[PDB]
Amino acid sequence: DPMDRWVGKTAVVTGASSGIGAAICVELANAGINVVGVARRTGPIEELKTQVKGKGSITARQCDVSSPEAVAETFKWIDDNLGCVHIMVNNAGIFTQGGITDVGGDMISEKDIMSVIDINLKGPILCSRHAIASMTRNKFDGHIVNINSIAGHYVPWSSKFNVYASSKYGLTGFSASLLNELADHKNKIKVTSVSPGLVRTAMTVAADDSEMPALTPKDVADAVLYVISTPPTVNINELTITPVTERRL
Amino acid sequence: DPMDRWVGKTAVVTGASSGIGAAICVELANAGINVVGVARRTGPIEELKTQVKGKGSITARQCDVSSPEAVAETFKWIDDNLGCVHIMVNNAGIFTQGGITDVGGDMISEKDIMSVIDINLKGPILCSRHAIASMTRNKFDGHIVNINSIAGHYVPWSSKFNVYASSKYGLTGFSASLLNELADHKNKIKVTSVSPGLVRTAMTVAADDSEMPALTPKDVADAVLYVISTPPTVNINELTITPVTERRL
Amino acid sequence: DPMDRWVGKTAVVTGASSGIGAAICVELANAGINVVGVARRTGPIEELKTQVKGKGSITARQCDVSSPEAVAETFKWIDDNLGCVHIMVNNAGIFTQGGITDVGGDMISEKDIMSVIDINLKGPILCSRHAIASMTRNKFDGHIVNINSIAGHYVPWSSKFNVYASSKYGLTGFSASLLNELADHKNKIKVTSVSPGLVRTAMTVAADDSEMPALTPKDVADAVLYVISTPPTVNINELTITPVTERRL
Amino acid sequence: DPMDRWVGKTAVVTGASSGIGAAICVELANAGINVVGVARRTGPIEELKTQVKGKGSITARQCDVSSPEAVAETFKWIDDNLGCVHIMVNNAGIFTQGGITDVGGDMISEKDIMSVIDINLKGPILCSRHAIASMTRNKFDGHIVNINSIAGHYVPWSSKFNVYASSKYGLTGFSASLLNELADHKNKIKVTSVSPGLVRTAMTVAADDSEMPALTPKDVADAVLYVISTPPTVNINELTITPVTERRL
Ligand SMILES: NC(=O)c1ccc[n+]([C@@H]2O[C@H](COP(=O)([O-])OP(=O)(O)OC[C@H]3O[C@@H](n4cnc5c(N)ncnc54)[C@H](OP(=O)(O)O)[C@@H]3O)[C@@H](O)[C@H]2O)c1
Ligand SMILES: NC(=O)c1ccc[n+]([C@@H]2O[C@H](COP(=O)([O-])OP(=O)(O)OC[C@H]3O[C@@H](n4cnc5c(N)ncnc54)[C@H](OP(=O)(O)O)[C@@H]3O)[C@@H](O)[C@H]2O)c1
Ligand SMILES: NC(=O)c1ccc[n+]([C@@H]2O[C@H](COP(=O)([O-])OP(=O)(O)OC[C@H]3O[C@@H](n4cnc5c(N)ncnc54)[C@H](OP(=O)(O)O)[C@@H]3O)[C@@H](O)[C@H]2O)c1
Ligand SMILES: NC(=O)c1ccc[n+]([C@@H]2O[C@H](COP(=O)([O-])OP(=O)(O)OC[C@H]3O[C@@H](n4cnc5c(N)ncnc54)[C@H](OP(=O)(O)O)[C@@H]3O)[C@@H](O)[C@H]2O)c1
Ligand code: NA
Ligand code: NA
Ligand code: NA
Ligand code: NA
Repeated sequence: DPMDRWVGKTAVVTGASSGIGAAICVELANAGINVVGVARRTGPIEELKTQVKGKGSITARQCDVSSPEAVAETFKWIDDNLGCVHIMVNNAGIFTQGGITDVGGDMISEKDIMSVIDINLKGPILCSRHAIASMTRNKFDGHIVNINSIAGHYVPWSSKFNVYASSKYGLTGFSASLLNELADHKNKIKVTSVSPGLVRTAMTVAADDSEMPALTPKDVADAVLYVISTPPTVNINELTITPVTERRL
Repeated sequence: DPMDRWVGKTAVVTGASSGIGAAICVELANAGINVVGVARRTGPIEELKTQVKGKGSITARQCDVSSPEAVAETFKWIDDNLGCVHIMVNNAGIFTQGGITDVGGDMISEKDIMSVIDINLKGPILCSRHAIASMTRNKFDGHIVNINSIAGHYVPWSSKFNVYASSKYGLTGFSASLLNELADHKNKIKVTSVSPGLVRTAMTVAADDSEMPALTPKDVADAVLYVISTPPTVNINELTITPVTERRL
Repeated sequence: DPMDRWVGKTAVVTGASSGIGAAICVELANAGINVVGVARRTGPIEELKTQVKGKGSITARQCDVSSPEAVAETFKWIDDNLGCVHIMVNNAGIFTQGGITDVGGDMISEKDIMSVIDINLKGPILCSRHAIASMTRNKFDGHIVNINSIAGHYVPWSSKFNVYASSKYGLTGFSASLLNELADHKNKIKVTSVSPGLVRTAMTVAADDSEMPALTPKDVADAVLYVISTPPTVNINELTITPVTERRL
Repeated sequence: DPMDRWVGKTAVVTGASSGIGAAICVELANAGINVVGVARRTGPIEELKTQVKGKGSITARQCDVSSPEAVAETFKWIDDNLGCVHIMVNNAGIFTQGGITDVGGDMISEKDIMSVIDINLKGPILCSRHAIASMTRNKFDGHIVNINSIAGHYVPWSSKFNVYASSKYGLTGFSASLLNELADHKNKIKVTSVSPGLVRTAMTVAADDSEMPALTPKDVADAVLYVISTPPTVNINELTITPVTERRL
């Protein structure tokens, strides 16, 4: 069974309290992995424990991935308590509807526009550096999965998207340059960008979304479990997953 | 079991006589699908029948996918003999090492340079049109899988690549515009681009490739079976699969 | 004056009878270049001669760029009559509104769908090979300009676009691989992709286009003259030019 | 003369003390524009004044574009002293050679890896928001030019590039989403991404670069003056400029 090498290993999943990240934590735990689920608000993560049917576990830890200090505190706690990080899932992300500028009367705040870059692009850079330092310390070839977006690969028509696409284009380039760097030094850690179209979560992408095709969080988690299950010599660089009949925004 | 809806259905796989396409035909047949494997030379396809362990089958038919007449003859035979096409796998493709021009003393022939476009880009356009006409005639939402390349998404450094990358950039755009068109008319047929890095097959990509990481044909077929297995409401638009430590050419 | 090195040289411009190509021929001739304008119908090209104010000229020749034989006959006539090709402008192209398939009741003919690939992608491959063979025979570092499209860089939402975007994605990859090949062999011929948004020409992109921002043919020709004017050591790989306030289709 | 509408207007150019930005400031001033050149170290900007031959001017101001407070102080000084910002050139940027991780023994510091995102991506977001607020306050349709990179459009092979490509992919997406937003609200401000290959400046891209083709700073400034010169109804969305025979890293 391809998930056997992962039973009993440790996965860190950012954005674990809601949405895609909450579904990844349950599917990993059901596969026998010990998950450390992190978010700024941990109450909902604690509650996922009642859905674990398999032999893995879910542990909640508080962390704002935009803050280098908070990320270092979480990785130090993991190292002290669980040991090696075997899987890193950079799933936390935000989206604020409105404009870069006020030409449409919907400019987002400067705090929000900076936050979208810090969480969606800086967050995965900082977490990937801590995860890989743990993996290489432990002589272990693990797997980094970055939850990207179709908007990391095309420019949305909607003018509500501000710098969200910019952050995900950032993450496309980051993901590829990280895998490039590992490969150039003959290191066997895997990196995958998983890019969803619309998913029903707590992220409001379109307020008027009730009639639009939308994936479930489990559909995305299912795709993440497939890419972790692939053999140690096989990378899935990119897996773009969208609901059928989607019309991108 | 997610492959249950596919048992007993018909898949057409171009480039079935060798490489990735031969591995797709065996993995589909082992999953209970009746495969029609096509290539310009059918002897090796006939031989794959001895590897079928499951309840599906493999039938060889001769076809040059660059020829509209040959493609129409094969689709007419399928319609007359097996009925609806449920899965279409556009896997046939070629690569000729050398240049567009003679500036390096390795210009490829005009026949070869035209052939690479006709097989790798026209072939999937013609086969997808026949497959979708069959699916919609039969009121069936099937799945089109196009075997692309990492070189459909970046420009190779090697000057041996001529218009191969152009043909695969063509196929990236084709694949996305086809799924766009189906979605815009609320049609639920799925389309996937699967983009491999180096795979050990009969295609000579690099003559000096013995030390390079390379996927096996089964690794690619495994990824094709995963995308066909996904639920009817879930598209995998793109699945890029590469051997670990690959340094793209 | 940066256009001085070009006065008295020979430019070949495909699609010269209408639209962007007719405007390129007049702007080149006004700059002192001797233009050979080609299209399937030459009457309108003959008429551009009355607009030449400068010291260059415009000569009409009949050629269907999708046909290897017609392209070879035109290049042989040029070689026999004018000598070296110094500038090649691959501007001819077509667009047929409607679908790859009939799911929307607007499927384009198989002849048309094959023609779009043959003219828009094969045509520039064949012309570039003849132009570069002429340049290198003559020990001259000339300039290849390919008229691409914004749709060579993103997938249109409109389902009227069929394989047009595929052909222009093809041309993006072709253009880059050609410049890659020249550079890898230390050859100094320049290659530029010029990618327009909507331009008012004889190509019907949107039937309901009267209120949409649209470039004029001269705006595009102006950009082509800028890229030819750049110094021999400076490449403009890509110049994307769009009317202000455009909303891509 | 197409630069007439710009004589006497105000341009802000970040990264003015060296390299491409210093060359842009002199070429703009020679065209009659009043330039405000900004960088963290202003001494070299003061010195460019002796190269102004035309009727424009160069004024030095200190600003770290990664700091929202420093950017707001500079824009407030400009508003108080010169008035409307007519042209914004986001040219400041950094590159630190080495890795995201330490797998190759060349990991860059966490301060540096965060700085590359803050300067190269946050900087242009903050400056563009202040510039556009000034333009729209003044009812003026100006021009935003972002100095990107070929590495904002492909993933470098070199493992010395860390998150530099990520930052420039960020800037590609930012630039396009900004122009998207302006167009969607029928605003006529122009946005251009100018993407150079190697340029000889104070940025060390390759330590062993003496034999590589390299643009001069003036070549890039020349391309920036061309895109500002284009008519008010014509956008140059992207202008990629590279030295001839370049082999991208
Ligand atoms: N249609 C879609 O929903 C869609 C489409 C494609 C891609 N995505 C991507 O999917 C990923 C998951 O989002 P989702 O759709 O599941 O949205 P969601 O339901 O809002 O979940 C976002 C999760 O991230 C956490 N988070 C946000 N900022 C954080 C930070 N600074 N530090 C730590 N945790 C943080 C949130 O919890 P806290 O607020 O408590 O910290 C929450 O757990 C994101 O990267 C998103 O861009 C979503
Ligand atoms: N490293 C790699 O091998 C690699 C990497 C990424 C992508 N790919 C893609 O993988 C696909 C499969 O190629 P492969 O690597 O498995 O190579 P392969 O072993 O050479 O197989 C190519 C198959 O296509 C058939 N074929 C070629 N031209 C055809 C035509 N005109 N009509 C019908 N069949 C045709 C060949 O048989 P006949 O000659 O008998 O017709 C053979 O069955 C291609 O699209 C290729 O571009 C391969
Ligand atoms: N909005 C736009 O118009 C737009 C946008 C972006 C890109 N483009 C690109 O701009 C280029 C020029 O088109 P246009 O807009 O100027 O359209 P146009 O007015 O229709 O001109 C097309 C020209 O190409 C010629 N042509 C077509 N097929 C040919 C072939 N097989 N052999 C030789 N000549 C051929 C046509 O003449 P014959 O029919 O007599 O041969 C005509 O001279 C095309 O590559 C197009 O894709 C146009
Ligand atoms: N091969 C190349 O050189 C090349 C290739 C393509 C793209 N680019 C892009 O070209 C642009 C210009 O760089 P260059 O090559 O001319 O390099 P350069 O000679 O090092 O100039 C960089 C300029 O940016 C300023 N700067 C850096 N960080 C800043 C910050 N936080 N705040 C304000 N100013 C800042 C620097 O001055 P201070 O340190 O005093 O602040 C200097 O004036 C960059 O965006 C770069 O990515 C360069
Ligand atoms: Na991977
Ligand atoms: Na799909
Ligand atoms: Na060029
Ligand atoms: Na512009």
